[PDB]
Amino acid sequence: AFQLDSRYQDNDGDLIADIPSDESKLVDPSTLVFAYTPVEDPAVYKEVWSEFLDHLAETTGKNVQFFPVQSNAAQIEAMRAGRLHIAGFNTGSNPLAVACAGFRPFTMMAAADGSFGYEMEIISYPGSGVNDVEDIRGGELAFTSQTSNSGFKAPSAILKADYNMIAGEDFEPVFSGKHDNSILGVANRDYKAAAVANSVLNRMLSRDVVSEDQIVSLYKSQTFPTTGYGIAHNLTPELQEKIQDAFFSFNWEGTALEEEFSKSGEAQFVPITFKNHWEVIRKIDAANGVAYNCR
Ligand SMILES: O=P(O)(O)OC[C@@H](O)CO
Repeated sequence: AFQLDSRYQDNDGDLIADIPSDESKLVDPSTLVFAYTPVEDPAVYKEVWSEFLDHLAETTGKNVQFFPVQSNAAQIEAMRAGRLHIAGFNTGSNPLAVACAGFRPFTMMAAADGSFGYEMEIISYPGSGVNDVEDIRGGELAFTSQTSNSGFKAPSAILKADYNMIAGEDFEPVFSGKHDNSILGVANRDYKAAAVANSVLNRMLSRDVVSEDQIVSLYKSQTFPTTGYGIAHNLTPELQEKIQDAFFSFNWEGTALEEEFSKSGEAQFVPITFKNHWEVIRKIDAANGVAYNCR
């Protein structure tokens, strides 16, 4: 029963907003605005995407601008409002971005053999006194933001279903804003427990943002699709095809993109469909009562 906002049409039944055929509704911007997902300080990813965005500019013939958005809500609103044209949305926000911002997802990173994904992990710091999930009872649990799968919705569902633990009764929730804030907060002993994306954790460890001896894992979830990449529904069809081509034609070898994302096992972009690959996420959304009320 997934529903797009009534400002979009879904004539072909693939659950994503159709490209308009009224030419007055299409946009052909002279500057394409791109945003990666704020799982971490976007300053970390500015140079990571730089060469990729140069290739995108050459492929599309447009100027390209990196938008260092700081929260999921701001990123969703920017695409809904027409200011953001191409984005990677965090896994947990793809259904909301599809429904309320007209996001058309088409690709996801994968390993060289086509395997993909990340898991939620619940982490503490060594010596915290929190040595398994059950030890969280009566204490605080750090979440990232309410649109996060691994940072809020998946751990809330797992704790309620498998550990008989609900926020406000069995633990007190706190919100850090970002995976990196949660991971840093655990490493610095601000948080005794946090639910985080282990892909982000591994790249932060590789970049020496935190050290291995500062973090202990207490739980690892099932595997989820990673960040979904896509386009605002109302760019001209010709431009959308060129953007997709730019994603698949970019040569990763020797680039800052490969240097970063090889640290969570990625090597390429592969096609996905929202209907298939995000089914597990829509179910976790429904288990948390998510409505997709765009307001
Ligand atoms: O914050 P979540 O929703 O778990 O998304 C992280 C995911 O985008 C990592 O690839």
